[PDB]
Amino acid sequence: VSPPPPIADEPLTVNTGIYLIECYSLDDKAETFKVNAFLSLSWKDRRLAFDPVRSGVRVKTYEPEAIWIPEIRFVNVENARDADVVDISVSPDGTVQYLERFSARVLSPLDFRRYPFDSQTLHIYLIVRSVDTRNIVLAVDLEKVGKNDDVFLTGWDIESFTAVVKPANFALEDRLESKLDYQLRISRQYFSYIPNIILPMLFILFISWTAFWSTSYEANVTLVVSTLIAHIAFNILVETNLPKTPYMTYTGAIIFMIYLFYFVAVIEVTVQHYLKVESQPARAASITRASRIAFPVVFLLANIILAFLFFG
Amino acid sequence: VSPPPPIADEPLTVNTGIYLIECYSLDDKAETFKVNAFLSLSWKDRRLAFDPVRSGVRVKTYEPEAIWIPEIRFVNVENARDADVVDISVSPDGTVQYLERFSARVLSPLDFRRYPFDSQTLHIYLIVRSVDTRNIVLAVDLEKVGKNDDVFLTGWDIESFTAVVKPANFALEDRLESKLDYQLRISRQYFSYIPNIILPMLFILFISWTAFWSTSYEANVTLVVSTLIAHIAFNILVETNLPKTPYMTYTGAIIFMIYLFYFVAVIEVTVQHYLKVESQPARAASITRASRIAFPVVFLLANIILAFLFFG
Amino acid sequence: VSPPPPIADEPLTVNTGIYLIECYSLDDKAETFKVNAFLSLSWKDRRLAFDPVRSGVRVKTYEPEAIWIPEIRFVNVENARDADVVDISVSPDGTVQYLERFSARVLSPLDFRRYPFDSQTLHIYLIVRSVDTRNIVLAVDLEKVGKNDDVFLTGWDIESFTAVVKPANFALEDRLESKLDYQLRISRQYFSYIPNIILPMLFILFISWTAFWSTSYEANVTLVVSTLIAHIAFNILVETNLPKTPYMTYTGAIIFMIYLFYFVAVIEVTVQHYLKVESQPARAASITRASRIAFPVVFLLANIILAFLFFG
Amino acid sequence: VSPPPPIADEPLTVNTGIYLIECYSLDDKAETFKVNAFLSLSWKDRRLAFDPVRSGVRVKTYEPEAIWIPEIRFVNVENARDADVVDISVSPDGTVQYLERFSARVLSPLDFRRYPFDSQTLHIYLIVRSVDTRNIVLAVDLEKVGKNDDVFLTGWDIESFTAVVKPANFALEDRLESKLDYQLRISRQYFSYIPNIILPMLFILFISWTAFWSTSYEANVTLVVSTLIAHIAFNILVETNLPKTPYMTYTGAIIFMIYLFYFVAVIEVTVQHYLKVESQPARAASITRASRIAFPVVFLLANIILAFLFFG
Amino acid sequence: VSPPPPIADEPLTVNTGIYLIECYSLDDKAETFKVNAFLSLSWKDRRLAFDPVRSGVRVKTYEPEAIWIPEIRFVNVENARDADVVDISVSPDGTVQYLERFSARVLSPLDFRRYPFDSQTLHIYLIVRSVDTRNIVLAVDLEKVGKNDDVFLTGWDIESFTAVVKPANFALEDRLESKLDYQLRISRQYFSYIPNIILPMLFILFISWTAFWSTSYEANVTLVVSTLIAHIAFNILVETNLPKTPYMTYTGAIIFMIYLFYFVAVIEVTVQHYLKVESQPARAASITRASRIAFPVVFLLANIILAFLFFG
Ligand SMILES: [Cl-]
Ligand SMILES: [Cl-]
Ligand SMILES: [Cl-]
Repeated sequence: VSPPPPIADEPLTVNTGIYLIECYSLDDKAETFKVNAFLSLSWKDRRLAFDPVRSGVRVKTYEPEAIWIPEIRFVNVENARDADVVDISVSPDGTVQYLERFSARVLSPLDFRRYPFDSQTLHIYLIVRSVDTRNIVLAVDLEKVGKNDDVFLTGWDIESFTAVVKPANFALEDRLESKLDYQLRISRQYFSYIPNIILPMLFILFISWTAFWSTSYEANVTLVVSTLIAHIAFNILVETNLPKTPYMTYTGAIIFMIYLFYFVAVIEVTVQHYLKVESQPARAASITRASRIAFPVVFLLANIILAFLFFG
Repeated sequence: VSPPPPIADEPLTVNTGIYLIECYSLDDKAETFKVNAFLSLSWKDRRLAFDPVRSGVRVKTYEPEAIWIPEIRFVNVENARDADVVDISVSPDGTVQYLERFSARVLSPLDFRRYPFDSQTLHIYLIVRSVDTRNIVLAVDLEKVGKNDDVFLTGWDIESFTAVVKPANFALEDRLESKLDYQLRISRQYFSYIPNIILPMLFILFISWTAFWSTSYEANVTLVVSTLIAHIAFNILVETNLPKTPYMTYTGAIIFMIYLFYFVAVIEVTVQHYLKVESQPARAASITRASRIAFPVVFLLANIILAFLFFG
Repeated sequence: VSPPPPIADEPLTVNTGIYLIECYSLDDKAETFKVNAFLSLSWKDRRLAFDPVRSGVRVKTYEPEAIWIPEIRFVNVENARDADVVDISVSPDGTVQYLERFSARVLSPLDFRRYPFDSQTLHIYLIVRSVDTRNIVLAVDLEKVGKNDDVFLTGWDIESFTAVVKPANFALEDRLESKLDYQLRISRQYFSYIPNIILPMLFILFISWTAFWSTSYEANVTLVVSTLIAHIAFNILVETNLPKTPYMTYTGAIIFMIYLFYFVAVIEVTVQHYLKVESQPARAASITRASRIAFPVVFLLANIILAFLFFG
Repeated sequence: VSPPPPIADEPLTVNTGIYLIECYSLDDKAETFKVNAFLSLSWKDRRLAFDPVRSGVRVKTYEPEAIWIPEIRFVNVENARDADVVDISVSPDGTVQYLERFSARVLSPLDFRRYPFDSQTLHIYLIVRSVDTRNIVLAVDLEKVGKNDDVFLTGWDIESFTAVVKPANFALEDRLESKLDYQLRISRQYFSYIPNIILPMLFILFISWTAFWSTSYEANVTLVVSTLIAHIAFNILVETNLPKTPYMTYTGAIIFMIYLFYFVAVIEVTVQHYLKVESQPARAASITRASRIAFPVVFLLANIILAFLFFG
Repeated sequence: VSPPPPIADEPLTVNTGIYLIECYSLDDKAETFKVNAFLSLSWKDRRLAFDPVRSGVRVKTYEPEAIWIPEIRFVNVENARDADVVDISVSPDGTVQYLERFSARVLSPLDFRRYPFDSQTLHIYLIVRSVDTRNIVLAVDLEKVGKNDDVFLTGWDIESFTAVVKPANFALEDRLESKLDYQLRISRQYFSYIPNIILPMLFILFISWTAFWSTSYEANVTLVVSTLIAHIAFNILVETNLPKTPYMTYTGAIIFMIYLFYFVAVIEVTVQHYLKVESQPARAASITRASRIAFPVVFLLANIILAFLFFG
């Protein structure tokens, strides 16, 4: 009904804590995920002190109405959280214990520079706005922060869930506010990507490379163009999931390199046929024999260079 | 309004029960399903005891307000359930009968190691938190647990719906809680998968294999590469439904094996043509006649080995 | 406020009636549909009688939440209906007149054994739970059941909308309930399926068959395999709309028959080429001449047999 | 409050009017579309003098819970509209003015015959609730009805916005005595559809038709069959724009005719090759020379006939 | 409570201000985006004037229902905003400071011409309800308006966020002529588009154009038609991210020109083969040498003309 008046000027410290229950629906395109957890609060209020001997009880229970509760809201959320108070208890000295279960959808950017083998950090921000009669700051209760063992994200491994102890005090709208930061660290499960994506593309490229052992123009044209169509289909399948980014990713570079290799192979086949028609088989044979070794070596060198550029 | 005081130290026992009406919308990728069922509660409150002879009634009817109802919550739900109270009846001795109907969306992990022929178990968890003056524990009333005869799931067969009698008692947030487990066991209907997926792939593979009785290079290239394109299309269609898993499944292994077989067939065709160009027809004929027998036997052996590995 | 007391022991009879307005969003995959209709009720309450000569000039109209209203619920609904009362009135003798409007999503199983030419029946259930002091049973008012001339589904033909007069009673949750059944009978409009699906498949099959008049191996391979690819694409397009069933459907049987025919055609072409290359042209010519007539007659006989099996 | 008392047996002529603001999200699969528009009811309330003092010439401003607002309902809506009152200004003379913004999802039939060149109409039905006072009849005020002239509905250009007074077609037990019908004429901008769809198919068809100037049977087969595959792929591409319509359409008829023409072209190629290999080159030359003129003329005549059939 | 009387004859000036917090969910079909921001208002009054003689420098926090607060509504929002009144403070001089956090989705038109390199402007319109007692003048406080500099609108980079004053220009207006316009300017990030789309199309087109250096009719036909199929597949890939735009676009014009070029190439190949068969190799060689130069130059000139036409 009214914030607790201070002694002279001291700030009011609120101890927080989040305990995860469920996290799910991590969207790569929209960069959002859904959470379901607890929220714990604690502060000091001398107006609610009591005598245990005379009252005969050691703990009091209050309804959320007719009692002062600080307004704490999240920053990076789509809407207000769906809250329902669980318990409120008061110690004889005046300490208030608060508990609540909520659910919300959080906004957090992602980095896809190493998309198949990347790790991400997810942030949840809590903020409290100071009242004009009292300054309020936040604190972290490390004993009440954690997660259940049944929590799971489909396709991700959860590593740690911590909080930054130092709040960030800044002045906004002619008022001072404090902000905490909870970080959830995850890594992507990349096992399924290898046999489903990587190896078939290598097989198709190797199949297309068999045009350097034949001298029939029509068969080479058929092989190369059909393998190109298959590559286009696989590119459609791959890009159906990865969103557009303003920077260069590993997978996009690999795909562009494959396209360039297909173009160069078509050029080589055309040159060989054109030379063969002119009754100059020696040059065509030399070019074909050179290309047979040239293509895989350059492919492996380029792959090594890209792997060092993006991961080293 | 206030929990019933204990006699000396006995905990409060609450008897539960869930009766299924409708279960539907099982999503494989999201690993969720929706429910619609009854919830029943019963406990003892001596403060509401009366004498049935004088009062003229054997059962008193109360509203949800002005009576203490324990807080029962589901653990693995995305949002708090939508429920409406049906009836509350009070026995003369003090036993309270409670009933409601709810609907909720449940999160449950799934196992896809035998995806076409797999069986799943779905879990529903009920929890209760102890108040500062009384401890509450849960119990199972076997006479009020069951499912309707009209319950159906699209694509699944429902086998049983039971509950583990023994609850789990543990401490969370400096309070004691009790949790129950309700298990729904289902198995997938795999009839539609055979003629829609399995047989056409075998037919396409045999059409690909038919190229060992020919000697024209262009025809062999056309057959093998076009069958590869058809296999790619079928693989994309299949993968559009099965989600990504951190382990290896049966279908993925089969698909990878088919890709490997196609690659080996392309290699064999190229080798035969190259040998025939160099004026060594006998070696090409021997290789072709050997491959004619080699391919199906190896395919059958690999299928048997995989079947034993995944199901035995 | 309270159920009317019985005279000696008789139950209470409530007569209902549903007037349809809109039915739409009939989904084959989810087996659900949305409805939009009115609802009318009536019952006898001797505690509300009055004398029209003196109590007032006439009878008037009132607002909701004014009189004891029986609570009726739908059984097969995903969520509780969204309603809004529109009118209510009382009779001089004591009987009460009630009305409202609702909208709900209904779950109902479907049968696809004759998918192109199938007819379905949709069920809607109303139930009432008896209170401990009075028994309530449901009745059908035939004069208030019907559908608007503006009721229409997209692609379906509505035939009738009746209600089974006889209710079904059973003891559920230690109480007696009465249930009513409303049946909506519809039929599918199959004309659009002929030129969109059926005829292109026949044209492609005939194009595949046209290869029995040529002796060039490469041309036959091209024709047959490319037509197979086209069939695969068309089949994917078709199957992207028909859900999986534990039984066999007409369309699936036809598609599997088409696949088998393609396999046999490939085998015949390979056999003809193999016989031709071994200096036995007469046998290949005889086989081709026989197949020219063999294929269409077998196709027609198989189609007739399937048509008799699935509709006889 | 209470509705105005009767004075001189004059019916309350509630003059309605809909001021469109936003029409958007036209969904065709369910015949649903949202509308964000204004409203204005201008009934006469002279008797309930709202401070007609001359010195109080200022227009009296009221809140929703200040005066009697008539209760009107929509018939073809999903759920109740979101009534957001803007302002209720009443002049001291007695004339009232009302303004609100509502959002609703409207069920209106959509006809997709003549799909590229269709002019659709949208219907909104209003009904007012009866009151204890004299009969309430809905009336149309031409100054109130209008639109913002800044509609963001892309793909359509709005012709006009009018209204027609009609009776109801429901259970008319001296109720539903006035149902207003509003009509929103719209037309589809068809210019982009020509380059987006029509011309590429004609180019593909002509590419197929180039085979009548060639003699190579393999080249003709490759041309026609690969052109058919391209046509199927382009149909797949087209299907993403059109809605799912279970009835005959001009575009579908065009597609079917294109399939038929492909079939006839394949037949002609086969006949030409058969005659040429049976050594009657004169007849083959005559047929292939006649086809060059026969095909385009028949195609154009069929197009003209179909256009006349489908456009009166 | 009522607005302060115009004793000083001063129309009430209410300085506004919006501070963006989160912007997300930009939609290209419904033309809708969601926002989270602060609504800061600062008007003046004569009542609630205090003196620091006794109370000192004391900020007086009042209740949302105790004092008068002006009513402000958005013009182009789907539903009303979700208000969370944060703080109300009154200065002894009479200045009243009001703050609120809201969430709402905004309707704003989009122009998708010059699609890969386009810019957009998002508009928010604020209006204030008028009262008879005194006028309300809306101003802009340049210190309150701003953004969080950490907005994660994916796919775009934000340029600026300012405001201006415009008249309402509404046909139903009475006294609202002080609307405000908040303009958010964004630009699409087009870097990934080049390697993802543009270069593969050029490679495919050049592979198609390699057919002017050959004389094999079958090889030329295979090259051109397979390249056309690949182009159709790549158009299918491109259509996934392209908005469904019912008017002309730069990308659409480019794609149409590509189709036209494919058609012309097919015609040229047919002409060359016809001349070679009719024994005019000089003319055939002249045409095939001219085409090698003609095609790229005409393509570049058409690209330049189209770019000038679409980009001023
Ligand atoms: Cl919040
Ligand atoms: Cl719950
Ligand atoms: Cl209900």
